[PDB]
Amino acid sequence: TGLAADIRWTAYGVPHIRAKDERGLGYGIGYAYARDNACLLAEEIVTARGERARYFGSEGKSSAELDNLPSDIFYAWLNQPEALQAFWQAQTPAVRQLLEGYAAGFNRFLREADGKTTSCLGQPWLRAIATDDLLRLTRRLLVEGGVGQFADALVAAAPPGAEK
Amino acid sequence: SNAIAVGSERSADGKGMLLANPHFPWNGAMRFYQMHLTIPGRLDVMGASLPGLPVVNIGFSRHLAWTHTVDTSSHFTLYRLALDPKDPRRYLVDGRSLPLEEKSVAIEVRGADGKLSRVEHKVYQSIYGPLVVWPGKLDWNRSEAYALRDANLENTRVLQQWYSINQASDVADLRRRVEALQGIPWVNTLAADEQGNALYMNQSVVPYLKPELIPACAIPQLVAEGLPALQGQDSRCAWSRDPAAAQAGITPAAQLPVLLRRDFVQNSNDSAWLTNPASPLQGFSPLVSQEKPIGPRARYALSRLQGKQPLEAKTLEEMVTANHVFSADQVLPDLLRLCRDNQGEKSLARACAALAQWDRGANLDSGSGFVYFQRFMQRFAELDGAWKEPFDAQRPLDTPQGIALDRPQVATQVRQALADAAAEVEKSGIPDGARWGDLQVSTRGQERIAIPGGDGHFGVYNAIQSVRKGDHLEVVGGTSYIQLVTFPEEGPKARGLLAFSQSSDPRSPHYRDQTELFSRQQWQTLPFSDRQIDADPQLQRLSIRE
Ligand SMILES: *C(=O)CCCCCCCCCCC
Repeated sequence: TGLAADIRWTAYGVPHIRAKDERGLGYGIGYAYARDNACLLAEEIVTARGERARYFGSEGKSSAELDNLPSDIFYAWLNQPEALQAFWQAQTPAVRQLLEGYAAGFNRFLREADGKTTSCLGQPWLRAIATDDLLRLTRRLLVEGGVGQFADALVAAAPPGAEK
Repeated sequence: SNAIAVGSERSADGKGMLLANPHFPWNGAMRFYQMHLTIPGRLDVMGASLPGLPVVNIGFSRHLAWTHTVDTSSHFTLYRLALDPKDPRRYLVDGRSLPLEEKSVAIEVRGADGKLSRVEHKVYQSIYGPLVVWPGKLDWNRSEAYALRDANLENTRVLQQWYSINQASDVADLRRRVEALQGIPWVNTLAADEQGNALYMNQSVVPYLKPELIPACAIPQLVAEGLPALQGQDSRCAWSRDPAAAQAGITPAAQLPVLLRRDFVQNSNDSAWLTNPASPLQGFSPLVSQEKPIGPRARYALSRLQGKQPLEAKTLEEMVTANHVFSADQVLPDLLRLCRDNQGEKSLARACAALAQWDRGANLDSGSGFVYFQRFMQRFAELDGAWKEPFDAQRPLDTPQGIALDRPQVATQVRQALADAAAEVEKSGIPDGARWGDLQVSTRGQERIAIPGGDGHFGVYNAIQSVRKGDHLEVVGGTSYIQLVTFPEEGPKARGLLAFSQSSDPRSPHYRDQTELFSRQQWQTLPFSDRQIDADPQLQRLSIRE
């Protein structure tokens, strides 16, 4: 609460968000983004939470084309509660507020969604999001130029047995 | 990705100008999204962003436009461990045996029966970070293993960094804000302002090693292969600490390439080296920037940018919309000579006719010559010493060039390559008189939309990556958010499109509306001012609170 935004859309569904503060600004963004892309974000959050196998089984892949289980292992490792906590604690008040508004705005659209622009309505994985979920997505993007390109390699790393 | 910033000395209006042409996935966690953000009085910025981020990643404001391209700098180092001879779960630092740490994660797995099973997996970690295995290259045996230290794992500044960029006024202010925070993970930054400054920054998070440490700390055979690999059995090979760096172990901003000019700067995913050939960037850490031959996209851009003629907005737009396959400029003249030299060759007839009739483009109406050329180039790439003029460091913009047809061995192998390419193309099921746009599409529901452009590796500035799916090539990545910004008196003028449209959901009115426009290459106004926004006959408004 203390969340308010003015949204204007121009041609092609481009939102112009006006607010008095970062919380309000994030509120507008999350709402507008959800209108166009609720299902995409929900799916990528599942990925970044390491929950693909839970909802979809081991036979599928993420949108990055990694197998569900290896992907889950990587993201469970990457997005451990202590890593998320330390990351959050290093955030400025303004960024915390952007994130808090975004989650609230996204979740507002979810409460109201009737399927007009949302194809995954009723799916168990389409759920309210938290700021931690946005941290999960951020850290996923952060490692794209580093350990992210070695996700399969990390999962494959095991010590030798008794071999010659 | 491509980026071009033009300054007062080269722009037609004497002001700044920026072309932003990022190449990114058409789906998933890196699908660009347009938005305009305003906190009246202190924030007013428009562009596009990645999913989940409440900041603008590439955009513009009243006096500034900026963009990014993936850099060639390293953002991690591998460490080769020397294993304890008595225990492959221990590793040596300065001859001392250290234990690996074992961290278990537990994952729930939905089975065939629909019920959940718990799977436990052990992640081994060293002081450097987690162990990684590439079977056949980076093994974990009884002698060695490899750990990976990612510099961006400690970069907690990334979101603040873009929020700060969003607040930047001009090029000098942008440079201060980026250099101060060093929050950018793995991209170059290019920008132009109203004053006509053109800025390039290779300013990101990069592992720091003092110059004198590299020779001894590198793994020679791996660095030779472009992997940032260090000796993990020597504590002196830990990333260097410098108090000026915003993060311990990363490179200080003063040691990273920056070029501030009033003519132009460009980047198409090569190193900082030839951002502007008039002022080469050199003498940086191998982990930062090296003098490697540029790719055909940068070579194409420089061939249009070099010189004394003023650059118009139209010029920069057409560099994208021309869909010129610049790799043809180096190869096709001699290939056609080869064709004319082999007119008796039945197996060459269709290929040679198609190549001779080809407009050297990746336009919708471009002939099947493009497809023949693509398959030839994939085989040409694997031939040894086939260039008439191989890469020349003294002539880095004009080499390599031509086919060494005067060498019989080369002539034989090039003709064979064309024969094999021809067979592969004809073995396909591409109907008679099919154009490139008949093949490369983006599926939308049950429908398809023809997509112009082609692979960046063939020097098409409008880079489009596609994969074979049934009877077509399905677009997966490439040209995405397009932004061309100028600064006339009334306020910034932004022109572009989001190629794949705002929404990934088939139910949305904005699922394919801009994709129809991208197909026809009809860029549109990106409205930024209240006057521009109010003038839009489609304008809709909602105020929300809780
Ligand atoms: C061309 O190389 C594409 C460049 C993509 C720019 C994305 C901006 C980086 C944002 C990272 C967020 C953590």
